[PDB]
Amino acid sequence: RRVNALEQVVIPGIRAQIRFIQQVLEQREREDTFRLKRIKGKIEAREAEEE
Amino acid sequence: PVQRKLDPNTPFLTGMRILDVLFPVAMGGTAAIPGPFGSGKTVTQQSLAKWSNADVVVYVGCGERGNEMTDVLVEFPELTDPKTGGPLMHRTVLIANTSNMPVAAREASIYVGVTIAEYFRDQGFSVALMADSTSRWAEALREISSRLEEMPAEEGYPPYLAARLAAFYERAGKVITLGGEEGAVTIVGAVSP
Amino acid sequence: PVQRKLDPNTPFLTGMRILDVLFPVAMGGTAAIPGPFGSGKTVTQQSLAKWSNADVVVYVGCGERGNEMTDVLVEFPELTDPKTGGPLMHRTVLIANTSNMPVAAREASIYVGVTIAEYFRDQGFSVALMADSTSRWAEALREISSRLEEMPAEEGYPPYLAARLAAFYERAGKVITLGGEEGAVTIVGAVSP
Amino acid sequence: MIQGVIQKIAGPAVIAKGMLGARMYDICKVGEEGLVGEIIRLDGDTAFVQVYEDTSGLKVGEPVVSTGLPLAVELGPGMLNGIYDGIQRPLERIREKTGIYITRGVVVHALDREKKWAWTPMVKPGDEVRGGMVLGTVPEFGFTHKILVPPDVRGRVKEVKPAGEYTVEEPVVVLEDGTELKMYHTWPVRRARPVQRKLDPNTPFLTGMRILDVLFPVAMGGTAAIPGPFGSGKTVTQQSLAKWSNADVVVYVGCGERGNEMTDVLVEFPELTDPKTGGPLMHRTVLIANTSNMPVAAREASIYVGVTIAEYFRDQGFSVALMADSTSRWAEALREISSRLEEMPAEEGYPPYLAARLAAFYERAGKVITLGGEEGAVTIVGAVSPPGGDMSEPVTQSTLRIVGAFWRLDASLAFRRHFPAINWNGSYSLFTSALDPWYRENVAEDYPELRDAISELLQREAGLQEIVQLVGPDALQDAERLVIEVGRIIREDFLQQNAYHEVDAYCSMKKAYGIMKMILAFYKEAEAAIKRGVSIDEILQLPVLERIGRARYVSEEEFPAYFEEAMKEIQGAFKALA
Amino acid sequence: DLLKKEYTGITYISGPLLFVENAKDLAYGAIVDIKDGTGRVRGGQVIEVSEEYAVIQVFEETTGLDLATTSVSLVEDVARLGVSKEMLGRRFNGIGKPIDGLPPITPEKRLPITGLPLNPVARRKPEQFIQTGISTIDVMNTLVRGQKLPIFSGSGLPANEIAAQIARQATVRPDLSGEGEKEEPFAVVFAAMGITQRELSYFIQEFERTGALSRSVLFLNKADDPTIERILTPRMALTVAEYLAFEHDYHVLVILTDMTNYCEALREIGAAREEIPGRRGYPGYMYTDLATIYERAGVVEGKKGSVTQIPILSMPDDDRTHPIPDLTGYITEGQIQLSRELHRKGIYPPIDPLPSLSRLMNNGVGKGKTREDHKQVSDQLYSAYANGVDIRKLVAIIGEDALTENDRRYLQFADAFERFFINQGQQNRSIEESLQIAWALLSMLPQGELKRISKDHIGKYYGQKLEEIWG
Amino acid sequence: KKEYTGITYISGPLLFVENAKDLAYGAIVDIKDGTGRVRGGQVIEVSEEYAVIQVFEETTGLDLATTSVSLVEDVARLGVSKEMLGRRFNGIGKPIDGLPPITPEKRLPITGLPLNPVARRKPEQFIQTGISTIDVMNTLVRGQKLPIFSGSGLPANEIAAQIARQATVRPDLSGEGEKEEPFAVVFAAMGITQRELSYFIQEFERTGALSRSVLFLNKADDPTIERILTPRMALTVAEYLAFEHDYHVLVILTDMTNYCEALREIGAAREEIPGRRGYPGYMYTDLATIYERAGVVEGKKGSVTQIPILSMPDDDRTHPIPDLTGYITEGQIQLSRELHRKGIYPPIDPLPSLSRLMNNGVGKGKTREDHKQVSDQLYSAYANGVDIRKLVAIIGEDALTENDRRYLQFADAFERFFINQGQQNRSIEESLQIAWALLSMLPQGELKRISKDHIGKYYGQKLEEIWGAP
Ligand SMILES: Nc1ncnc2c1ncn2[C@@H]1O[C@H](COP(=O)(O)OP(=O)(O)OP(=O)(O)O)[C@@H](O)[C@H]1O
Ligand SMILES: Nc1ncnc2c1ncn2[C@@H]1O[C@H](COP(=O)(O)OP(=O)(O)O)[C@@H](O)[C@H]1O
Ligand SMILES: [Mg+2]
Ligand SMILES: [Mg+2]
Repeated sequence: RRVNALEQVVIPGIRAQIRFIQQVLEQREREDTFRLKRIKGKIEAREAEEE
Repeated sequence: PVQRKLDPNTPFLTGMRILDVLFPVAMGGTAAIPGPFGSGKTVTQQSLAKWSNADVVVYVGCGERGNEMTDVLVEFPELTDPKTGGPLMHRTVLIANTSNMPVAAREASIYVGVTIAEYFRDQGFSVALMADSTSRWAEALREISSRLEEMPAEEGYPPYLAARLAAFYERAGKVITLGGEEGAVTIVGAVSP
Repeated sequence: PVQRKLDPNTPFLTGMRILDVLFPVAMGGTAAIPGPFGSGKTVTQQSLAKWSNADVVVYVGCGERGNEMTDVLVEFPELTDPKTGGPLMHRTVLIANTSNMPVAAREASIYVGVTIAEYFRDQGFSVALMADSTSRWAEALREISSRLEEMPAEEGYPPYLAARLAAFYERAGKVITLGGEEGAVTIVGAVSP
Repeated sequence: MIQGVIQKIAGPAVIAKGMLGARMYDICKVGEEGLVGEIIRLDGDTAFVQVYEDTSGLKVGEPVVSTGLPLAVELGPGMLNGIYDGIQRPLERIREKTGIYITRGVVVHALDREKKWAWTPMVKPGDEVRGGMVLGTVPEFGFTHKILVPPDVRGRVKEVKPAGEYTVEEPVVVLEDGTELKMYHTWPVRRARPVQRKLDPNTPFLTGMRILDVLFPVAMGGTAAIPGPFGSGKTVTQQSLAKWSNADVVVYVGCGERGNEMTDVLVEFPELTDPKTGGPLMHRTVLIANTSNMPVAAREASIYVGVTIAEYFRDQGFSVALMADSTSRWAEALREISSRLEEMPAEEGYPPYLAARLAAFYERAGKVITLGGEEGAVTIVGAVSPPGGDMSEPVTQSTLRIVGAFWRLDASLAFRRHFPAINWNGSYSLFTSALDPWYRENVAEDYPELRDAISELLQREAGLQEIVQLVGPDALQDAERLVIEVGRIIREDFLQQNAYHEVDAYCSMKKAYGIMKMILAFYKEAEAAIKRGVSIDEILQLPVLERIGRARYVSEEEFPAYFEEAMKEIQGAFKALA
Repeated sequence: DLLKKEYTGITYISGPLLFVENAKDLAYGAIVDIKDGTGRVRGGQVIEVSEEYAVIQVFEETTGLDLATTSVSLVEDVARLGVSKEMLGRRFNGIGKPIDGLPPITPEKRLPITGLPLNPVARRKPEQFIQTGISTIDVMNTLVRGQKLPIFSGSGLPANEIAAQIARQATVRPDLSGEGEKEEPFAVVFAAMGITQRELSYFIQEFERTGALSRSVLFLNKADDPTIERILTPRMALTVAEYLAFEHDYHVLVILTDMTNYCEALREIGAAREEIPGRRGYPGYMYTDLATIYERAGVVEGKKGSVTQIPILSMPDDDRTHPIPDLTGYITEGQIQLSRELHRKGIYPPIDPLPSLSRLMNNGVGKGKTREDHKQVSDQLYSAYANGVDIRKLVAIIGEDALTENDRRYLQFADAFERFFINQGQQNRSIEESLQIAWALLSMLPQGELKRISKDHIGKYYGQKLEEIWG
Repeated sequence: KKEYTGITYISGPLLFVENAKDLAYGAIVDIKDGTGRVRGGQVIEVSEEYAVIQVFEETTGLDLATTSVSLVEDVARLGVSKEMLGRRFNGIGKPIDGLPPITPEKRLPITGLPLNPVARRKPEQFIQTGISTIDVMNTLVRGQKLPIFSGSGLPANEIAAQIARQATVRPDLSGEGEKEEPFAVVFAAMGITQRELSYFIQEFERTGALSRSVLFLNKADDPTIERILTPRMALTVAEYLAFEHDYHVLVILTDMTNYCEALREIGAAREEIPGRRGYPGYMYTDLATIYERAGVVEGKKGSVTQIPILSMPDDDRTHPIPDLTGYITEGQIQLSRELHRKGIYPPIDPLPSLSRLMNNGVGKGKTREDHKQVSDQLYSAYANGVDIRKLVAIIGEDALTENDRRYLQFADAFERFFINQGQQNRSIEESLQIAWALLSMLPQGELKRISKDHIGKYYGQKLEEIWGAP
């Protein structure tokens, strides 16, 4: 009973939480990349238009 | 270009019972293999190269380890072709890249290999194309996309990764060549997560 | 404008046992019903429209299926108003901006519905307002802010999303109208996380 | 000098035009009020100035005047028993001049110019003096404050003032080339003070906390980091170190933390006793306070001021303990400034040079041979405040790569009021092997073996806890259950320490050694008894368990008798069990 | 000062920001008046000024503004608030304008709303124990006068009720500390940011029923009020509180309804200004801004008044690691954290003691302040309750029937603790009553298990039965 | 020579100089301020209008009116010579041992030209590190890249010093072997503290290992660009020695985590958009250009072997640095925090460790015929023992089978005698002898992985007869 419970309820649940956390972290990474691209664009615009 | 792409009617005979019987691949089909360490992948790859019913073998090494690429470049010339008894190398083209070569070459290796395979198919032959690690090619593609400052999809890969993989794999197939003859390209790709 | 806000003291009878007993909402109160797809948000809101003790029902189809709006338009004339005996459609106002209609009009639909509800409250009626999904309104705000090249706050939504939602939900309440009579607005907003 | 006007104002950042010729990191007076600022970017005719004070009310066009010098501190007599702001301004003088609030543009000398000091010369005319040599002696709270030659000054002595009372501005020594040496000299806070040679760590920095002093020791010249979430004990630990450590001089830097925590020190330390000199504890303490609601640009300045003062007192031959109450606030201030600079940020918005700054700050510690030939040391204990308790954040990871000891605090332990709440699994110390000869000479010949035995017992308990969380403690065998119970005893009776208890606040090395010896003797006797069928359920009920549990609260001078009696009872109780 | 200068030439309006191009005269942080073509006037603050243009954040909404007829006029170089002792009993909006229909306050002084940092040398030790009447606060998380003790709440949790109960029941105990025996009530400064009508009406009715309105100053920014004006509300409230406490010797209790709403406005301004963010898009300077707000409480040497802050904030998704509660915990002197699990069980006030903390507790308890056994009893309660929670965790794996007698005793202790110590309803408990209940609960455990408590205290107080207090 | 005084911008590590189109990309420059002090810098971007220079060290004294820039070298080159043995350098080639600068036989670009794959040959000879857990179970082969995975508190520096002190080739076992082939150690330390620096200096000087070693020591407070350059200078020296003087060179890279952090910081300072988890998108290629400089070349007697060392940031094997290192390198040596806390040194855990090239470098005529089977049997027996160790906690010792108790004793003896060798320098014969003595604790016939011939030849001996200490 304990083996079945661990193999069916516990481990898949922990795996699902791991997947969810990974997805959230990857989302935050993508947003940070977007922000960095915008910052670089602004820097280039200022430098190339009015120094 | 080809006149017409044919249906997967005839099998690609690798000479191995499990592959030919339980999990057959059609002539012009595509197969994927994983390369875990200690699985004999290299023995099976070179056995497939030796004993398949393909006239020409094209082997693509995209960004392999230096010593693994050396293993390929040393062992392959020692293989013998059973059809003639001479070196197997007389009917294969080896494309070799290590991890420290330019990322552009590592990204273009599979397209170079598939173009050479398509040319030999257009001559009317059956060509077996083996890509030793499409994971390393994908790593090179990811690096190139990062250098282009492109927004990644999933684990840092560009959103067009699947499109490029499809563009590589869909070049396989049995066709009627522009010269009216029949030729095929069978691709066996390898993945190393 | 209103003369005065009053503390809600009479229930908004939805006709559903669990909502009317375990989790009541007062006549001038606000409620949210979040849930995934297929969970019953629309059926609950349409049951509220059919069976609630509100004098006037304003239903806002913000970015939802057109079949549900047709569903309402077809059955409501044949149904009976619980407290007047006439057709149920006679106490209903429908605002429909389906998912394939222009996105920017989703935001306009919410304000139009809440303003009409406020007007009927000012006439002394007790009004129930159903927002079919405030998530579509949030999506419209996100698209507009993306076109404005504004810095997103979180999950791409503009940082003022919470302010807009709070301003919308604060329009509900049991009030003394400028004319000195009693009216109330109840808002049940559905969320589609 | 370079004199410009304000071109743009945005928070702590001011852009001044007409500043051609100004140098980087020079100090500038901003506005008509002469607010202190620092140049951090040069671009054509304009200079980017971060202001160490509030900028509300400033107007475009106000003058900006460059002093042509970087940020510097006055090093001399009069720094002990004092509290300073971020840029070394005495807060008592500011309170006298301003009131209960801190206003802008207050100009006060760091060292009092009116107080006289009993000068005692040591050099004579014609002597050749070099950087770091001792020119004379001045008494300060029972210390012998040494008037050092500035590190870059050489020459021959022309004349010396005779013994007497003088202010710090008096030129006590005049060299042949005409330069006048005073009781004090200035030093740029961003330049590390030179030393003759670095030394290997061989003596411990006794913190007075059992877990830190035993399991995760830090050497006298070493560096330690104590990260943790809010409420985990970082401040209480650092203040316990300031109260109880064996350092001669303590420099406490309140970088971006609560002002009530600085008030705590200011009120309590004068009434406490220095562990070695016998006088008031505040006489050996220097406080640098830049609270969280003080200007954000001054946090980095406060950190550098504290480290420079620590280096100066090290150069005088003392061993100095430096406590940085939060380097995370310094990192946040750098991020705030980089936001105004519109730079491209690194991970989590911090500027790319954050790791270089942290490494440069932490590398200033060490036991050295001073330029005067004496031996001094600086010990740095920096607290880290990761956002959300996430130890994977850039500042914590950067600190992990340079410190010798890592004292990780655990929120779960703090929730159950288990203090000092050190996460034993996540903590480590790289000074353990180098300090073993000192432990053998000064504590006991077998002390390292006892410490290793305790560590092995904790590792075994950690291994068994995985099984315990699976099947429960009652499913184990008697030996494993004994390991679990002995680990609980170690955690509750040895690792735990109440910083606010009248006795348990400080622990000597020999008292900790005695507690460890009692625990290990009890464990050995229990394992022997278990090996002959004695039930564990009755071993745990022995009163000697309570005796070991309460051995923490026994005073130092009463402890040896308690330890002897406890050892006798340990032998007798297990003799009684068949 | 007496002359009025107008600035046309507005070149950009978007969101909360407005750009004016010929305003080098405007000072940094200056308050301005924005007048449109209809004659309506709105307020704003200069957040960046240069030779070529100035950036102004608009406090109200920008509807109806145009680039051809709108003008900007300077009000004052530094944001100041007219304060007076007459502010008691008055109600103001988020920008300090009267909303009770009474004439405007005649200012005794005009003080900068940002205030100034207190000199740590001038600060005093917060030491006076405040008896809030709630056992989980009085015994385990003691509040002292001059503390910053926020309440960490959730969406459905009764934080407003707990704050109202504290304001109603809070008192010092001069008989215990030996201080001057006086019964001066707390003056209450109430700052509401984005408060809904439902919460605002509850607060107003509670203050009216307690009669505390005559001693209260109210700054009300409602959820339908402009969002950007929330930046000013805590600052005006704390300026009034500091003025009262440190010029008229009042003991001031400050309640800030939702710091989450304040942080939302801060994030809106930061995102509009493209600031480098912290976590979850909040500006990097959020810690410094929240510090400038929170650090304005405390006590001062030589002065008799005090400022005590009880901010309230709703943790998003009950996440303690969210940036708002995280930074607040890093700044404030402990926190009172509510538990949704306790709330769902009918326990009020649902204060969870384990994540709660009081940093200044050690200063205000002990011999001569409350009682000699206070700290040890608190420590023992914490250890025993944590043990009970761990045994609850074990029960879910091995079942209750497999427990030993020690584990069962700790489980019963945790249950009785939650049902009798934490759960007290609306009753007002003295510190002696709370200590009696705590000792009755501790008597459930064997006398040898109380390692945290000295043996003399155990001899004095151990053994009393819970039935003797009631039932 | 030419001076560039048109400085127009200084901020952080960067400065802009106008009218400098004569400066090649990547060139090294000298920055002189108004006080005469000279700073170093590298050209990271050149254009017709201005050049961007990334400055080493801080920019405190710099001003736009008195600063000048002059060229040092178009390409960063290192003067190499055989006299570099016994010398210490700061990571950019400057001596730090107080000895006179070496006279270069040639100056080589520190950047690595890739080896032609058709020129490489198969690694087939082993290196004796003197550590049993490496030599027996995870053998290092000449031309291999075998990293060591450690944690923050683990003694990676001690193991690095021990390997550098004890590493040697064994030509007497190679059938007949070259009676003497030169062996050298190149030690590259990146981002180390002063304490670690002093430890390494004492370790190399106290035993004479310095005489055959070249040290490149970059400190934590040194400029980050020097940290970037340090492994490339070390590998340039290694390649020069191995493939122009037939040396067998062992390269030890003391902390690759510090190198990767420096790479991230440099990338951020150059306004590059990072890839996964904030690290540069080209980090894999950079790590490959470092690692792939080792190997054996056809027609050359010399060899280059690398042992990179890296601390996993949170013991996370999936972190980008260890992940990419495992992608490029041939296996790994993993240190165990449990073994370290149990008092075992060196704390190498055999179960997660692996050497991918081990089979090609051991056996008859290389080390000994029984090496491979002995290592396999040790691995299987140790895994069995560690599992039975967890089982015995719940079911007790008496419930165990007799063979289970034998495995239980074997695991303890293996940890105490094989892994826990201390500072001993063990020959491969001694390590095999200890392994066979440990296997003798198991009953014969339970040794499934070993052939009957080897069992007959070596089984039977006791631990007491050959151990260093009881
Ligand atoms: N109270 C109910 N009684 C009977 N059937 C119900 C009830 N609620 C939901 N259902 C069933 O579930 C289906 C889904 O309900 P509904 O259309 O309201 O979903 P929803 O939550 O609004 O989803 P979505 O976000 O996809 O629009 C209904 O079509 C109906 O078949
Ligand atoms: N060693 C200790 N002994 C007793 N109490 C402690 C100890 N360490 C921390 N605490 C308690 O924890 C509370 C908060 O600790 P603090 O030093 O503020 O942590 P941080 O600085 O990480 O926020 C203090 O009020 C104190 O009561
Ligand atoms: Mg629906
Ligand atoms: Mg603190």
